[PDB]
Amino acid sequence: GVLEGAMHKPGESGLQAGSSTTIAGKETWSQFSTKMRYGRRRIRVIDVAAKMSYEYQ
Amino acid sequence: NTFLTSSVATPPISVIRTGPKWWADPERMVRQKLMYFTLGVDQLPLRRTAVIQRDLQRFHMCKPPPRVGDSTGYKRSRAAQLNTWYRRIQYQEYHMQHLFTRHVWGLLRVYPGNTTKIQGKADDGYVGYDSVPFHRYNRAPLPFPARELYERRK
Amino acid sequence: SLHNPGPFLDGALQLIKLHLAHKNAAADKNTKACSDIEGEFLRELEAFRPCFTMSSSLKVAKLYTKKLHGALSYFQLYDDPLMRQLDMIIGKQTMLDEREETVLPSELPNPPKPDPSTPLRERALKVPAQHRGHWVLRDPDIAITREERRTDPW
Amino acid sequence: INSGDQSPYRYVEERLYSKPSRLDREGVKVNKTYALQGLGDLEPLRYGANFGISEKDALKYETVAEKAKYMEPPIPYSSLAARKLAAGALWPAAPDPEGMISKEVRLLRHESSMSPSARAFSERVAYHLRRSLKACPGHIAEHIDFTQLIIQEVLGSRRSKEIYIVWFTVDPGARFELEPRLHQLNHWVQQLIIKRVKRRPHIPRVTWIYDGGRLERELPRDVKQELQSFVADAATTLESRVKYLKELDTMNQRMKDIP
Amino acid sequence: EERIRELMMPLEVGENSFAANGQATHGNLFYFREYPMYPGEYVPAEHNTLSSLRD
Amino acid sequence: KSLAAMYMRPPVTCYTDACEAPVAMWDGAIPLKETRKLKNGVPVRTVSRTYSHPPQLTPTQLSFNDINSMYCVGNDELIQFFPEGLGGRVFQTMPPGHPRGFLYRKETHLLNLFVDKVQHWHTKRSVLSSLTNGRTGFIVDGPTGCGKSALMCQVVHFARSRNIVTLYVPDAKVWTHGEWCWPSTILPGFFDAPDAARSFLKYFAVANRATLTSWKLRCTPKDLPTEQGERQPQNLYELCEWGHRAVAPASIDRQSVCVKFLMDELSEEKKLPVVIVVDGWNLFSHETHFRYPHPDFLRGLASFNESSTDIDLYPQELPRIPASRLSFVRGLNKMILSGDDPNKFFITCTTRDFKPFDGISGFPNVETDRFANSLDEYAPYDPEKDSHFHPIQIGNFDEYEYRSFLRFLINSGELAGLGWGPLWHASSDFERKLYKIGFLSGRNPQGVVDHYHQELVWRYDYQRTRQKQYLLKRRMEGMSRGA
Amino acid sequence: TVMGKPLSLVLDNKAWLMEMVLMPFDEANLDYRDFDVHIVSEGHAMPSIANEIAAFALRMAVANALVKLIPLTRIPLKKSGLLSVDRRR
Amino acid sequence: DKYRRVPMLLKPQQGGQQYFNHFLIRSTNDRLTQQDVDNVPPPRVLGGDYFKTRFGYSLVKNSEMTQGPVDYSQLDMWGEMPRYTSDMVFLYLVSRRRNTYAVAYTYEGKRILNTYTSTDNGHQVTSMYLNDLLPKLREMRASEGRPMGRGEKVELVVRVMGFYNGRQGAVRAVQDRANEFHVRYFEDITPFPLNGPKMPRGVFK
Amino acid sequence: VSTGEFDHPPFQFRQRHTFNTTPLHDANRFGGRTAYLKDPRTVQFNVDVWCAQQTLRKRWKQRDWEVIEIPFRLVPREQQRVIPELYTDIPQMTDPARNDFSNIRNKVYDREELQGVLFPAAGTMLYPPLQRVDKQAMTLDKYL
Amino acid sequence: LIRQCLRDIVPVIEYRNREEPARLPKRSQAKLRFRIRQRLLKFQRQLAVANAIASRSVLY
Amino acid sequence: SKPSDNVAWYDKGPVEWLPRPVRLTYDHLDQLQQWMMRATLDGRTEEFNRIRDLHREWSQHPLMPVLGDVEPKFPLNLFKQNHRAKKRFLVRWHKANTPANWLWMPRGPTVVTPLHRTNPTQYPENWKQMVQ
RNA sequence: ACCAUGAUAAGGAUUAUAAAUUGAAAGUGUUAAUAUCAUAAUCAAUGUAUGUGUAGAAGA
Ligand SMILES: Nc1nc2c(ncn2[C@@H]2O[C@H](COP(=O)(O)OP(=O)(O)OP(=O)(O)O)[C@@H](O)[C@H]2O)c(=O)[nH]1
Ligand SMILES: [Mg+2]
Repeated sequence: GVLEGAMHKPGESGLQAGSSTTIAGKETWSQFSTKMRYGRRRIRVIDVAAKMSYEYQ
Repeated sequence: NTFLTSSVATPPISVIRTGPKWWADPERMVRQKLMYFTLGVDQLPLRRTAVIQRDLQRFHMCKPPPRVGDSTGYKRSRAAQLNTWYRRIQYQEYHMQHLFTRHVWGLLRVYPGNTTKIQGKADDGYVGYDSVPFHRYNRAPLPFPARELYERRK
Repeated sequence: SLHNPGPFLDGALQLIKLHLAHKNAAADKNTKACSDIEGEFLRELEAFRPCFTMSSSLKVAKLYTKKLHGALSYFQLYDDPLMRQLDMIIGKQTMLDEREETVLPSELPNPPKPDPSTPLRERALKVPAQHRGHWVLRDPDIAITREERRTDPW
Repeated sequence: INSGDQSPYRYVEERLYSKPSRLDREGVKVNKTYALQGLGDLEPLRYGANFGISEKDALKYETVAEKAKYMEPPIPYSSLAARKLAAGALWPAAPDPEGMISKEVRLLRHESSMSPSARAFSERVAYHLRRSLKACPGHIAEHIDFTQLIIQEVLGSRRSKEIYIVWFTVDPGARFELEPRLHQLNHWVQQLIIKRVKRRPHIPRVTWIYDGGRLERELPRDVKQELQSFVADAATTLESRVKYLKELDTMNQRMKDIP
Repeated sequence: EERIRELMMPLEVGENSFAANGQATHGNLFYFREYPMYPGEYVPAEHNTLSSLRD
Repeated sequence: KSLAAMYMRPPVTCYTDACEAPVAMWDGAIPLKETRKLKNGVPVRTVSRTYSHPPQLTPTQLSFNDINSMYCVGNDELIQFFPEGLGGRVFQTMPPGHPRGFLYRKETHLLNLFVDKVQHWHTKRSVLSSLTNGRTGFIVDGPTGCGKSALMCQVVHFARSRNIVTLYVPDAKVWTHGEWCWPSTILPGFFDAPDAARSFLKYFAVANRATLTSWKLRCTPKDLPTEQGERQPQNLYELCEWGHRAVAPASIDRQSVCVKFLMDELSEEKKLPVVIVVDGWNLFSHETHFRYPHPDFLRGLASFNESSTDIDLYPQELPRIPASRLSFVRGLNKMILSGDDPNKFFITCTTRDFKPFDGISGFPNVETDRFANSLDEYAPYDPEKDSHFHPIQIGNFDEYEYRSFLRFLINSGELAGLGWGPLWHASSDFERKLYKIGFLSGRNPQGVVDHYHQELVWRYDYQRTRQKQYLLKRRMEGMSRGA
Repeated sequence: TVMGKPLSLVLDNKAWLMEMVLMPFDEANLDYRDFDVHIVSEGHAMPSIANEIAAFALRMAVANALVKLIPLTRIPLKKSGLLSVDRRR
Repeated sequence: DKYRRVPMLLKPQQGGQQYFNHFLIRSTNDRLTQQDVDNVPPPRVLGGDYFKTRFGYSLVKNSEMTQGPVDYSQLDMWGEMPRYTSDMVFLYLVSRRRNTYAVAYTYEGKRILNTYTSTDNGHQVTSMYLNDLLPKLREMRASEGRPMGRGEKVELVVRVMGFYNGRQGAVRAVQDRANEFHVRYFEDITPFPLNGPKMPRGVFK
Repeated sequence: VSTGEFDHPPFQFRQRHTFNTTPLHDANRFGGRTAYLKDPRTVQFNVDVWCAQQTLRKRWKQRDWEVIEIPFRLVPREQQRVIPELYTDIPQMTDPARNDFSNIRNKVYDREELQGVLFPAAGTMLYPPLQRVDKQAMTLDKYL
Repeated sequence: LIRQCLRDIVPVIEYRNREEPARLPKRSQAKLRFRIRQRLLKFQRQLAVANAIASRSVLY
Repeated sequence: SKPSDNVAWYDKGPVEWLPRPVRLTYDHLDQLQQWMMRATLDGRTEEFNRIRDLHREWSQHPLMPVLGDVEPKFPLNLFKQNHRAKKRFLVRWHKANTPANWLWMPRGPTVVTPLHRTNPTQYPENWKQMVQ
C-alpha cells in the first residue's frame, strides 16, 4: 500500500514525519516508542537556591 | 498577494466538506473559471466539480430512506463507489487550483505566503518576515530582507 | 520477508578486502601498514560478529563461510568464537520410473525431460514418474521440497 | 409506529412474530409485549382467525411430541386466506438470484480475525481446492478457462459454518466468463471437503468472493483492541463498568437472600 | 441543434455523465407526470375515444 | 449517436479555422449534421458541423449587410495592428488559442465609413465637416461596459488596416493615473509620465514603422544628444526610436524631448490624415491624481527643528495637477483648439470604470473585489460640456446584437474547446441561456460577458433534468414494447 | 427594481441570486419582459442583501404577486414550491 | 431532525413544470408519426498477396512440389491439438504460496536457461528471466543457423501452473515485453490429480 | 448599496491563517489600520469612525462644484424662489410647471454661465463661451 | 497497553472504595429450573468475578 | 522550533503537499490579463505551451473506482468522540496520500487522451503548417 | 436546627391508505440507586519529547 509514512528514520523527529520512502535505514514506530520510553528516564535538576526552606520562611 | 503570514494546512477532505460555504462558493468558482479561461485551457475538472455540487446541493435536505437490507450489498457498494468517484474528481480539481494559482503567481512575480513552494522559484518553503526568526522546517536563519524570488525591474 | 543482506555483505566484504590488503602489505614489506590493517581487522571483526550470528541461518551466509575462515586462519586467530562457529557450520556442511513412457497433452510436442544425470535439489522429494504433475515439476530446481509440500500441492 | 431504544424493523418483528404477541392475539393477558391491532388483511395468515391453530389451546401440551399426538388438524381455508390468495400472497415473491454472483462485501476478514480452528480448516481447504480444481466434473471443466483463474485464499467463519473462497482472474475481462461456472462447483467443493479433510468443525456452506486486489482487509485483532483502549473515553467506560459491577453484586445479594 | 442533441443526449453514468442527484443514495426523488393537470395543461382527446362515444 | 469518427476536419485557411479543437471536446456541444450527396453514387455521407466560426474579414471587406454580425481578426493581424494592446476589457474574450471576434454594429459601420473618407479627406473635406458639424472629431459616451473601448479598438483596426497614421492611447489612466509623475525637462511648468511615454513611443514606432520611416522630420534640432555608435535620427521613426530606446535613467530625460518634438512635428504636418484615438478622454480632460510637490522639497532645508516644517508630521492635499499641464496632453490640446489644422481627427471615447459609491461605503475585502483596479474618480462627466468633440451616445445591445454576440461567445468557446464540451448536457439549451442571460445582463455587453462566465453557477435550471427524465422514460417504454 | 435600484445592482451582479427572482416567471411559462415589478423591503434594513436568504424572500414575494395577478399561475408555482414558506431562524 | 422545518415541497424542490405539457404533446405527436410510418462476421479477404502482407505469414504453401505421393495418409496422434512449429519457445511459469519459478524450453525439450527465483515476486522473476533469455535465444539461434532478422519477435508458448497470485504478475510481465516476445498460446498445466503418493497429515487432519 | 464590510469580526476564539479564515486584526481587513488594535463596543466604534471617514472622502471627491453665495437679483428664475432648509420640507422639485422634476437642492450651474454676474469687473471672457452641439443637424449619428 | 490495564483495573478499585455497598458480616417446574441453570451457567465467570471482588479473594 | 505535523513535503509534485492556503484575487486576474495580452502581442508561446502541458498532465478524468475500493481506507468509526485523534489521523492520511501517489488519476506518457492536444505543434499558433 | 424534601438515570403503547396545505405532529403513559439539619435563645463573612480538560461552536 502507501509506504510514504510507514517507517521512522532515526534522524528526523517523531512528529516531523519523514517523506523518505526507503526501508533500510528505518526503524518501526513501535521501536521508536520503545526507544523514547528508554530514553526519557531523567529528571530535570531541582533548583536549590531558587526557593527557600519552609523552616526559613 | 497580501496574505504573507505563516499558515495552517488543511486536509482536502475537510476542505471539501464545506461545499457551498467555501469550497464550492459560487463566486470563488467563477473567478477560478476566469483564471483558467484567461490562461486559455478548458475548465473540465472545474465543471465536473460544479455539476457535482449543484446536484448535491439540490438534495442536501432530503433524508435517505431506512434501507431494508440486501445481503448482496451491491446497492451500498455502488453508492459508496459513486461517492468516492465524486470525491476523487473534487480532489483533482482541488489540486489543479493550487497548481495553477502557484504557476500564475510565479508568472506575475507575486510573493506567496510563508512556507509556500513555487515550482520554478522556490522549491523549498519560502519564508519572509515570519514570527519565528528561522526556517520553520529547515532550522536555518532567514536573511534580512526576505529573499527576492524575482528580478527588480517592473 | 523484508530482510536485507545489505549490511551483512557490507561488513563481510570489508573483512575480505582487509584480508587481501594484508597479503599485499606484507609483500610490499610495509610493517606499519600491515600492523594498521591488522588492528582495523580486529576492530571490524568485533563489530561484525553480531551481524554474523543474526544472519548465520541465511543463504547468503552459507557461501562466504569458507572464505571468511581462510581470512581468520591467515590472521592466525584460532580461539575466536566466530572461528569456532565457522568450524561448526562447516562441520555440519561436510556431512521410480514408469512402466511405459507416456506423454500428457499438456507436454505435447516433446516433454521437457530433466535428464536423470543431473541431481535434484538437496531438500526435495523424488516422486514416481507416473504421479508427476508435469515434467517441469520434476525439473531439478523446481522439485517440491518437504516443507513446500506441507504448504502447496504442486 | 413508535420505536424507542430499538429499530422499527425489529420492533415490528417482535410485535408480529413472537410468543407474547401470539398469546395476546389469541387473547391471553400479557403486558410487556403487545401485538399490533387492526391490521385488516395485512396480519400474517398464520395468526388470522379461523386459520392455523390456537396457541392458547397449544399451551396445554408440555412437549412437541404430545402436541403432535393430540393436536387436531388446522382449518385449511379462511376469509383472510381467500384475501391472500386473491392478492397472490400465499408465497413470497422470488428475490434476485444470489447463487450465481460473487459477494460484494464491505471488508475482507483478516488472517488474525479468525479462530485457530477455522484458520486450520481454511488452509486445508485451500490446499485441496488448489490441488483438485482441475478434477472437477467434466461438463463444467469443458467450459472453465483455467488459464485465467486465481484463488488468493479461503477465509471462512469461526467454527467454519461458512467458507469464503477469495478468487479473481489474471485479466479482469474473464470474471464474467468464469463466475457462473465457478458457482456451479459449490457442491463439488462441499463433496471435496467431505472426502478429503477429516478434522472439520462441520461441513460448511461455500461462497465465492471476487477480489482482484480491490477489497481491503481488516485491522489485526490486537491492533484494533489497542486502538480502542487508546482512544476510548475513560470516564464513560469507568462509569459503565462500575455500574456493571454494582448490578452484578446486587444480583449476587439477591441470590444469597433467597434462602 | 436541439433536435440533434436530443439523440446525442447521454442517459447512463459514464465519462462526464454521472448521477450526482442522489439517485444512488435516495433514489427517484423527482416526480414526472404523463397526464395534463386539468386547469393548467391541455392535450386533445384521442379520436378513437371520440368516435366510440359518438357512435 | 457517434458521428464523430465519421467527421473529417475541414481545410485550415485562417487562424480562426486553426482555433478548432479535437472532436472529442465539442462532440455534442456542436452537434454534427450529415448531408447525403449523389456524387459518383446515389448514397454519400458528409458529416459536418452545424455551426462554423464567424468569417475572418478585413475592414475593407466588411459591408453594410454585415451590421449586427460577428467577424474575426487573425492573430497575426492583431499583433500587427495592436502593439500597444487593447485598452479596457476588450482582450478579456481573446485568450491564447481563442478566435479574436468583433461585432459590427451600426456605429461601427458609421466609423468605418468615416475612416474610409479620412483615408482621402482632402477631397471629402466638406463631407467630413458636415459629419462632425465642424468639430475636430468625435467622442463616444455611454454607460459602463457599453462597448466604447471595443469601438475604439475597431476604429484603430480600421485605420491601421487602411494604412493611416494612428495615435492609439489605450487606458488613458496609464498616462493620467500613472505610477509616478516627473516635471518636464524642457517645458517649464509641465509634467511627464516617463514610463507611459516610453511605452507609447515604442508601440507607436513599431505600429507605424512604414509611414514613420518614410517620414521626414521638419522642425527638429539635429544636434540631439546621442551616445557612441547610434546614428542621429533623420525620420520620425528614428526619432521615436532614439526617444524610447535608451538605458535608464537616461531614458527619463530623453523621452520628454522626444515627445515634445514629436508633438511639435505632428502639429506642423498638414498633409497626411492622422487619426488620434484615446480610451477615456475624460481623464485627459479633467485631472490627474498626482499633486504638486510641497514647496519645502524644492526650497531646501538645513535642519528639521529649525524651520518647524510639518512635511513628515502631517500629510496635506496640494491642488491636483490638471491633465492640461502634461506635455502629451499639451500637444493634443494645441492641435485640437488651434484651428487651421483640418488634418487630425480625434475619435476618442470616455470611460466609466470608476469604483462604485451609492451613499455609504465600508472597506472592500481584498480577495472579493471586482473593482480592485477601478479608478478613484467619483465626479460626474458630461461629454458635451467637458470636451470640444461631437458626442456619440451608445446604449446596451438590442436583441439582434445581443443574440449574435452570445451565439458567437458560447458556440465559439465550445468549438475552441474552452466551454462545457463533453458536459454540454449539464447546461440548458441556447434559447434558455439567451433568455436568462438577457434577463441577468439587461443586454449590457460587459454584463453579458460576466454572466456568460457565471453560467457555470446556475442552479435553478431544471430543463436538462426534465429532458433526461423524459428521454429515459421514452427509451424504457420503447424497450418494453420491443420485448 | 428592488428598493429603487436595478436588480443587477441590488444583488451585486450575482447570477445565482437573480435566477431565483426569475424562477417564478419560468415556472409559470411566462415572459419576464411582459411584466415590470418593484420589491419593497420591510425587514431589517442592511447595506447589502446579496445573500441566498434575501433572494429566497424576493422569489417568494414575486411568486405571490404573480399568483394574485393571474390565478392560474398558482398551479405550477405551488408545485415548484415557490409558495411554501421556510421556518428557519 | 435538522431540516424538519422546511416544507415537503422544498425537500426535493421540484422544478421545470413548464415542460410537462410540451412533453405530453410531443409524445402524442410522435405516436401519430409512428402510426403513420407503420401505415458479426469478420472482414473479407480476397488476395493471396494481400493476406500475406496483412498477416505476416503466406497462406499458399509455395514450397517444393512433393506430388505423386501415397494415396492414403496417416493422422497425427493428437489431431485436435495446437500446431507447435519448430521455432516456438515454451516457457513454464510455476507459482506457489511463497515462490515462483520460470523456465524456458526448446521445441525439442532442451532447457535454454536455468530456473529463476507473491505477485511482485512472479513479475520480477519473469522479467529477469525474459531479459536474460533474449540473449541466450540470440546465441542459440545463431549457433543453429538462424539469424534474428531486424524486428523479428520470438514466437512464444506460455504455460502457467498454480492457482496462486504470482500468475497474474508473471503474465503481466510477459505481456509487458510484447514487442520482443509474441505470445501465441497461453495455457495452463495444473495437473489432474490421481491416486498419487501419500500426503502430509497437516493437509488431512 | 455597499458591498464593503461595516462590522468588525467577532472574537469567540483565537483564529489561525487557514483556507477559509484569517487571523483577527491582520493587515488586510480595514486597509491595515487594525494595527491600532479589546472591547467589541469601542472597537466597533473605531471601525464606524473609519467607515464614516471613507464615506466622507468619497462624498467629497464626488463633489465637483462650489457654493459661491450669489445675491438674489443675479440668480436664475428657478432659484429666485424660497428654498426651505435641508430636512425641513418635502424634497423640492425645481419646477413642475416646466416639466423639470428634479431636486432643486442638487442643481449645479456651469461656471461658464454666470460670468455675467461673477467677475463683473473683468471685461474679457476669462472662460471662453461654452460650445454647444447642434441637435438639429445631420451628423454621423443621425445618418443611420 | 498502560491505558488498557488502567482501564481494566481502575473500575474494580474505584467500586471497592467509593461504590462498594454496605455489608452485614413437575416437568414445567423442572424446565424452569433448567432455564435458570442455563442463564447462570452462561454467566458463571463474571458472577464469580463479582463475588470474588466482594469477598476480596483475587490475586492481583 | 517546536516540531509539528505541518510538514510541507516539498520533495514531490509542483505543489507542497498539505498545501498552504492559496487565495486568488481579481487584481491577480487583471495582472494575468495584462501579462497574457503582452505575451500574445510579443508572440512568446513557450509559457503557453508549458501551461497547456501542465493542464494536460493534471486535468484528466479520474478513473471510476471499482466496487469495494472505498475512499477512507480506514474505518473512522473507532474515533468515537475523539475528534482531535480523528483530525490528526486525517491530516496524516491525506499527507501520506500524495498527488504523485494518486493512482486513480491517469497521468503519464502511457495515457491516451483524445480530448486535449498532446504535441505543442497542433495549436493555432502554428496554423500556416496546417495549410496544404 | 439532624422530619418523612428531592434531584439521577431507567418502561412504554397511539396516529398518514392524503398529493391538498405557509405547514401533512403531538398528545399520551414506568424501576432502581442517591439524597432529605429547621418551634430553636444571639453576635458583623546526536539521539528527542503527542493530555484529559476548558472557552466559541454483531437483536447468542
Ligand atoms: N467583441 C466585441 N466585444 C464587445 C463589443 N461591445 C462590447 N463588448 C464587450 O464589452 C466589454 C467591455 O468593453 P467596453 O464595453 O468597450 O467598455 P467601455 O465601453 O470602455 O465602458 P467602461 O468599462 O465603463 O470603460 C469587453 O470585454 C467586450 O468583450 C463589441 O462590439 N465586440
Ligand atoms: Mg473601457
